[PDB]
Amino acid sequence: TKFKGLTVLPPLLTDEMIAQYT
Amino acid sequence: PLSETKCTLKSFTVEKGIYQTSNFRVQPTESIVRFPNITNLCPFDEVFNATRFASVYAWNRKRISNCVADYSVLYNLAPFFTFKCYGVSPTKLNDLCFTNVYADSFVIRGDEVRQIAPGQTGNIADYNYKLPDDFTGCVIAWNSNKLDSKVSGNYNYLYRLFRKSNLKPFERDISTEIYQAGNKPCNGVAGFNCYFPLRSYSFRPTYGVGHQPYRVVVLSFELLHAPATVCGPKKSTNLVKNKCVNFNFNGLKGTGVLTESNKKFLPFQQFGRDIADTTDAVRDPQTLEILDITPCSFGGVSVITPGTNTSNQVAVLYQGVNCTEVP
Amino acid sequence: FTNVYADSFVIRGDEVRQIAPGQTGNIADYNYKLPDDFTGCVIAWNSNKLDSKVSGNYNYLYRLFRKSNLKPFERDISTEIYQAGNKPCNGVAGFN
Amino acid sequence: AISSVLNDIFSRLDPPEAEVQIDRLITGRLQSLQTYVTQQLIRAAEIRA
Amino acid sequence: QCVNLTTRTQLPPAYTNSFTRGVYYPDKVFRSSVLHSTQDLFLPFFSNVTWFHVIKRFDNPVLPFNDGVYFASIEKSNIIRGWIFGTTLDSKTQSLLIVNNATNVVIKVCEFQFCNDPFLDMESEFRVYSSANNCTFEYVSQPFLMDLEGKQGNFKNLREFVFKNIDGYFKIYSKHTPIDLPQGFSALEPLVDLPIGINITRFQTLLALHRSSSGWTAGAAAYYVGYLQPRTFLLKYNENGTITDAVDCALD
Repeated sequence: TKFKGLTVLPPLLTDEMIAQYT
Repeated sequence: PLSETKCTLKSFTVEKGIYQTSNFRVQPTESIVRFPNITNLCPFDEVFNATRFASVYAWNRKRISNCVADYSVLYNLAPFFTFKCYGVSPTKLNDLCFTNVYADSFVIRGDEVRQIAPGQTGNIADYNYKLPDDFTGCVIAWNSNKLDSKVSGNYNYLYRLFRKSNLKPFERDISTEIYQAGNKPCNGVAGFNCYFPLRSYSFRPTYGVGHQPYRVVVLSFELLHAPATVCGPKKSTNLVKNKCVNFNFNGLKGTGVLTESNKKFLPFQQFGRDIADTTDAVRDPQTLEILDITPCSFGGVSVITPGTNTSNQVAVLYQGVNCTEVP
Repeated sequence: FTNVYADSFVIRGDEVRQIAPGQTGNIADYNYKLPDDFTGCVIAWNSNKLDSKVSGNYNYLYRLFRKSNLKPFERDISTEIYQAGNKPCNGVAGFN
Repeated sequence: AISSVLNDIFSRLDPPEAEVQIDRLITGRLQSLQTYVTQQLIRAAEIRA
Repeated sequence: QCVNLTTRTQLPPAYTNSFTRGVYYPDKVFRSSVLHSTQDLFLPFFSNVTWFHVIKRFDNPVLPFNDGVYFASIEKSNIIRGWIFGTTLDSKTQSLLIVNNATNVVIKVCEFQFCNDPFLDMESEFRVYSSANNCTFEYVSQPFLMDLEGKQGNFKNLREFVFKNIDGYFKIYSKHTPIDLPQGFSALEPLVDLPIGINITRFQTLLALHRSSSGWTAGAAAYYVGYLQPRTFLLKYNENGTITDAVDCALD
């Protein structure tokens, strides 16, 4: 398993591209 | 935005890569000032608008509590003879909430206008009524020549010249007793070493400057640790929805937008907060409505550029903001 | 220091406690103020054996009223009558 | 500080007294920011190994 | 007036236990679906509250105020007409009296002369107070309509009140729900806040009387008086902003 000035950076390598490495 | 990279990194040579510089923020334009209703007015007509009166020792206080008194139409009109007080401006009384308001009505002679002061001594203020040194209010005279006067004099009410001792403020002495200068008892009448303090009013509109009737109302203001039930009116502005504005409320100051809130509320509640103790919902003071407080639209600015020896071409990244929300 | 600006003015002893930065009063709003970054000292002397008078000295003057709060280090030379309402004063006192 | 709201300090207290109470709120939030960056560098070293 | 009846007698202090009840809103702030911790004077969980009864007996001891007042009553015909709030219980100082005639609740702080066992028939003053002078304070409430006649069926009136004085401020926390022990959990709501600013060291109760000295017959009711204590609760908020659960910080 709302924005006070704190942000979440997105990842570069997506989870679909992890499974194509898998 | 290529020069935004040089100011943050403090270098004139920008290496090839992605560099975060600043944050975009939509600036607020207008401002919303809110004040509640002027409903449940207070009876201030028993002093200013009243036909009858009393004498200088006979003065009856008017208890003003748990009501809204309107002084704001009197300061913009002002048919006032002389107002003089110390340290507190009478024009600044309209936006302040005062806990204990007392008001009276008494008519004085035209030579007694200087005898009404904070800290006043003499044969008038010490023997009848004077203002204390801790008094924070202000006094307004009003011309009695068109209403309260009478042809050739006023024989109905009288004033007292003398008293055996000095009288404190917040005192009402209705006693008819004769001042005794010597050791001879007066026995209620004038005589040897006895002066008769009771004198009739000289008040007529056709006489000179030194005696004229003047309606004098002393507004007694007291601020205690209890919250104030009496407030004066204040002019407010309109309500603007879905635009970035500054907030000016009675109990809140902030910056954001106003949207429709579906949350239920308490009838005794003005405002409420979240986890960060920042107010997300507020009640309008005039009418019953709940508005969701949301901050204005912001986002991070990332600058994608090559090196300064290669190209000046600027690619601008807006993180977290969709392309329709960029204007 | 480089230079100094001396401000010579006469204030009575009831109102003499209003000279400090960040006060509120008759002189401290509509007449004379000090900024928060102000650098200097305040020096006074009792003139009551010289400048006083039995009938009172009306030559020295002061101004009570102004439409808004005055900025510090500024002198008010204006002779303009304070107008509360829409009635024109025409140089003299009257209604509003 | 007395109040944690920066708007309540500036609209009530004097501006010589406001610069004490605001700068306690700036310094105490930077100590929570110094705590937050340092604990993420320890977890970056544990996720590196 | 000065003669005690058959219903005034020396009785033992039989006590009951409260578990869920006694939780009010500590502030006016709407909070939805979040956890909140605060410290105020609260009724403690797993405590001893002193149970009273009126049927050949009537219970009005003189109880000290200084631990706080938690009132709860299970009634039909609304027997309790108000309270007496005072200090030295005479005409030397000002005292607070709540008079409910079920039209407009009369709330006055004035100087009254108190007897030992005040009675209310309409209303009767005296035997509540003979004479009154020297007060500037008058207060009225919002008008309503209730029935003082007796009803059948189950117990339809549960009135749970918290009376406290913090720094000279008197607040009334009022909750009414349908229901000799209460069960269930509910959240109280505030009603009347008056900045009176007086010292109240002791308190009494009032009684309604019906008749078809000793000829008046009291009704049938049961209530209890609780005390407060500085403790910390955790409040469970729903999506509508009501308290469905309360967890004490230090009990177990």
